[PDB]
Amino acid sequence: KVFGRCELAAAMKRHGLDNYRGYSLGNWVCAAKFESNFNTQATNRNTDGSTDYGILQINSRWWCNDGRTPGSRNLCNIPCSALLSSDITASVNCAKKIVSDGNGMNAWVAWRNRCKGTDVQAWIRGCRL
Ligand SMILES: [Cl-]
Ligand SMILES: [Cl-]
Ligand SMILES: [Cl-]
Ligand SMILES: [Cl-]
Ligand SMILES: [Cl-]
Ligand SMILES: [Cl-]
Ligand code: NA
Ligand code: NA
Ligand SMILES: [Ru+3]
Repeated sequence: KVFGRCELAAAMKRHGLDNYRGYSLGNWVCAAKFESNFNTQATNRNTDGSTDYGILQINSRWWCNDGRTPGSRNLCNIPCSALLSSDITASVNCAKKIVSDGNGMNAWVAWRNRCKGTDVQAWIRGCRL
């Protein structure tokens, strides 16, 4: 599923990301924009052999099991395929664990490079929610 901007904002709010760990809704929408272009089916292989999955590009090195990332962990206790669903529940629940690990949203390189420090409220401007 490719979400619209306001559609994803509303879904993320419903799923409890608004101000989760102190990160306003626009931070999460901005991260999803640049990680996946709002496409739940996005996948990208990393040089080390791990793969990033879903709207928030969650990495099989640590967070999910894909059966092909030797020596990795599965800290969200989910198959990586669950992160590709049209329903964002699995991605949101795993993202909540990631953002709570100590480094906040800096875990998402696209967030650090393209959202951090910017007017992220623009990502939710005009949305009904
Ligand atoms: Cl509720
Ligand atoms: Cl990630
Ligand atoms: Cl594996
Ligand atoms: Cl933080
Ligand atoms: Cl950086
Ligand atoms: Cl800027
Ligand atoms: Na893994
Ligand atoms: Na990134
Ligand atoms: Ru939902």
